[PDB]
Amino acid sequence: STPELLDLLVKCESKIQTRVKISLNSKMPSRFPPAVFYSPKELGGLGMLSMGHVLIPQSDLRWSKQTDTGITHFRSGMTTNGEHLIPNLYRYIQPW
Amino acid sequence: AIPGGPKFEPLYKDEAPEMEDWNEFNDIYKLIIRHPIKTEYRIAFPYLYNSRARSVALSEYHQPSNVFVPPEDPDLPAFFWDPIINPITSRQLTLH
Amino acid sequence: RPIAHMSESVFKVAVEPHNPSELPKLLDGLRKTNKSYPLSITKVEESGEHTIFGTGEMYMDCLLYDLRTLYSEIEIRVSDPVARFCETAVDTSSIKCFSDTPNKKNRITMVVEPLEKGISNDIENGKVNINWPQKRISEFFQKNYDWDLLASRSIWAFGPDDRGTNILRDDTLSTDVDKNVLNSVKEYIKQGFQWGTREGPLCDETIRNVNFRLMDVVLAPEQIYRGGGQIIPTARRVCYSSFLTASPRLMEPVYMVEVHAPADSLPIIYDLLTRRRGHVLQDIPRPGSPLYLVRALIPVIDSCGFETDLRVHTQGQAMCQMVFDHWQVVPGDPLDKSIKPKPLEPARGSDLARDFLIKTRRRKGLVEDVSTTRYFDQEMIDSLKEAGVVLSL
Amino acid sequence: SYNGIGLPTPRGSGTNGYVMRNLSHVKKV
Amino acid sequence: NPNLLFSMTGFEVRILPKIRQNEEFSLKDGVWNLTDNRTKQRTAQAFI
Amino acid sequence: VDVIQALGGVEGILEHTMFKATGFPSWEGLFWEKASGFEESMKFKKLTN
Amino acid sequence: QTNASLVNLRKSIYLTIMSSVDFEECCHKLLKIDLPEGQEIELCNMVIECNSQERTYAKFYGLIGERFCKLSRTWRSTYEQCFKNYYETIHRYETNRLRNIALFFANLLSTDSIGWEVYDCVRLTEDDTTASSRIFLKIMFQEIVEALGLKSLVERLHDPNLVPYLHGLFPVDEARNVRFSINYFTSIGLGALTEEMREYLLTM
Repeated sequence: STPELLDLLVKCESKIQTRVKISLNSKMPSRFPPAVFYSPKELGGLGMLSMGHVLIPQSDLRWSKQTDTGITHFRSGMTTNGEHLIPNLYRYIQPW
Repeated sequence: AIPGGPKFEPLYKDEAPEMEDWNEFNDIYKLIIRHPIKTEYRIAFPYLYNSRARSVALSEYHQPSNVFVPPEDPDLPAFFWDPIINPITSRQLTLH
Repeated sequence: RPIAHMSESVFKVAVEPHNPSELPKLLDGLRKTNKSYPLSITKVEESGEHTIFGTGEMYMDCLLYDLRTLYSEIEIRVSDPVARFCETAVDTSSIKCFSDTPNKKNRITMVVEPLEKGISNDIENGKVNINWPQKRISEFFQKNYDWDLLASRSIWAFGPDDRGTNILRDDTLSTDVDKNVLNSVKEYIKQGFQWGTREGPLCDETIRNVNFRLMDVVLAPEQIYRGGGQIIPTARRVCYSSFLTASPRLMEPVYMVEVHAPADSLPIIYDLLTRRRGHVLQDIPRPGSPLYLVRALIPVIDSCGFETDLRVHTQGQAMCQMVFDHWQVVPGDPLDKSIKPKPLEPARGSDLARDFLIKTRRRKGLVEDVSTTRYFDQEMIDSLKEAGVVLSL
Repeated sequence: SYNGIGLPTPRGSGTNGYVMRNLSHVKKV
Repeated sequence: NPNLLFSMTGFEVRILPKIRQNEEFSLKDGVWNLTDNRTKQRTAQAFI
Repeated sequence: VDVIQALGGVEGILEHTMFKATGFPSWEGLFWEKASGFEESMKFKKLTN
Repeated sequence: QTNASLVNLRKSIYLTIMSSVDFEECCHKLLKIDLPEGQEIELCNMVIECNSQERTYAKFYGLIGERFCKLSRTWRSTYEQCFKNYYETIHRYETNRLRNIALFFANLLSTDSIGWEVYDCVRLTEDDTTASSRIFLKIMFQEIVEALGLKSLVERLHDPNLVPYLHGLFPVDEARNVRFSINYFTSIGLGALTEEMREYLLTM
């Protein structure tokens, strides 16, 4: 329910990936498909859990601060080159 | 940003809540909602549809519409009544 | 003679300084603006905010450009544009309405009704003038509206001021010995009527298309007790009470667009017009030109950015020009507590009037309660209970 | 950056912007 | 004012009783439905 | 299992890696060795930076 | 080749659901998935199956179903048919999956999302009911009572005024079925609504 934490999650996961990209002296996105980061450990990947791969809801900013308006738009989160649906981590955790 | 045009940097980042107050001016309490104020209005009439209007630029309002259509086939004379033009019949008039 | 302009303002915008520390320069800026633009009407409300009235959105755009850059080089916070309303009455007064002078002896009663269709326009265009011999006005009214003799001769004044669309009439049953007394009190009941009809009771606004036909005036003692200032507030209050009892409504200004678009741009214009509470009067090909002419009406309140939408959706063609045309009644009923609009969505008919009234009252800072009992005395409230229509008021 | 929707600039976030319509919004005497 | 606000541990909680709602919102996954043991029915919503 | 399916299956994942060059017949039997033993030899010795 | 196309479409729907945070986003992504014109039943069926397969009922799936059936009319008819189908095939689901499905349909009904026409498919007679169906009904009705308050429920049941007529829930006066209905509806905890039929036994 916190829209600030979602964008923070996107930012921090992206910079965690950027650390690995920098360590190989190249942060080109073509060189690092999501199979490099998110494939399980036994397959040779990093086994990273993912949550920055989701759409962040948006509503008009004029009335967002003064009322709770309906979600009218979606801003993309971390982009996956091509058609890939990396599972969310929250969907495997039951709500409180 | 008009959805077909370029996107730049803000050029004015001073929008923090230093006043910490809503100024009871733009509140929903005393405003008639008829149609949303799109950004096309804020670009067409920059000095009316938005406050904080600094560094904006004004554009030519209108130009006389051009009514020249190039000839399809040279065999026709240059001066010729184009059928697209409506005929001049205005027997709806009360003259002297 | 003061200039008779070709249009009204009917386009309101509220402004204030970005930081109140620079309020005086804005005031001087507004003064200079009022000097330079003839239809600009700078006003100050009870809330302290300043409103400006201009002919249209381009007018207000240029006005605010000059205010920011030319006159007062400060930065201002401009509110969203809003139309200029008016109040009227659609049905005859339910009950007779009377008021008492502060001396509590002179009693004056009034009743009201809507005018006929032609009278508004005929007054506005100059088919009448109050500075006319009464025979001409009487005969004009008789022939053009089948009006009767004494009523035609009883026209006292037009309100507010000349060219106003209200008629002060008097039907005092004749048989009144105090003709000199009546003509003494008339000269300062005129002023009270002008004051009352200029500043409406429904909202701080002018009144249109209403005749205040005087019913009965009683005053026994000599002329010493007849003070003009003692009786003007009574006339204003009785006018207010009669108008409220007449089941008032709200009138809004409507433009009259004139779009020159090619044939293939016609459906889009229709959609915009149907979307913005407007309808097409006339759509014909333009003779001698490959364009098409569309003439239509559209309320001012719903005409915000119509031209921009029209020129954007039409790939640059279909230029339009909006001229103020006339006043139309808002479909809803202004005084209806049964309707509770949700404060995010626009009103959707039969509730436009209440929304407009409450929002305008909040903007002007007037109290939302609208005490009807404030404008008539307690005996009048008892009479309303007897009549059985006191639930609304 | 358009009708009140979007972020001022994609730089500084892990995204590219690219707002989309909801496509599931419920428009009601 | 109709809603209680408080912050326990790391959570910000806002409790809005059904009496003072007069508004229809989607019961998100992040909205807790509070019941009443006297009437065995939901009486307020807590926004987390 | 869901993130294996999402990436295109085990075969789809391994087409990115160098599994084929190893010449191994099938993926099922294989396993990784965490430390090369040489690393385990030098995990206590004092070494330059 | 419809077996492979259907399996691929099902896999895509499952991945789309599992890669979503809130129900609005999941609905938007599901609407982006193109699908054949007559297999709209498949999306609803897999939404319900995914709801069932999880450990504890999360309001995510109830909100997804409610939003789809409020988006259009075809989705509402699809969901009513889904309930009709799932009722007859409820004996083959374990207790947890049965509970999840009951919560899903109870959240759908409690918000007037599918309409109570579905109750014409129920019937409380031993010839066509089992223990699993009984528990399914109890869970639905307990959730609905909790959500609505048992106040509005008796109006909603007492005034059908449409094609719902509760001819199985409120059995047509015949045989021992009225006794079954009354003692089950007082065992579940409802009690009050059955008082209207409590007088029928006196009548006959």
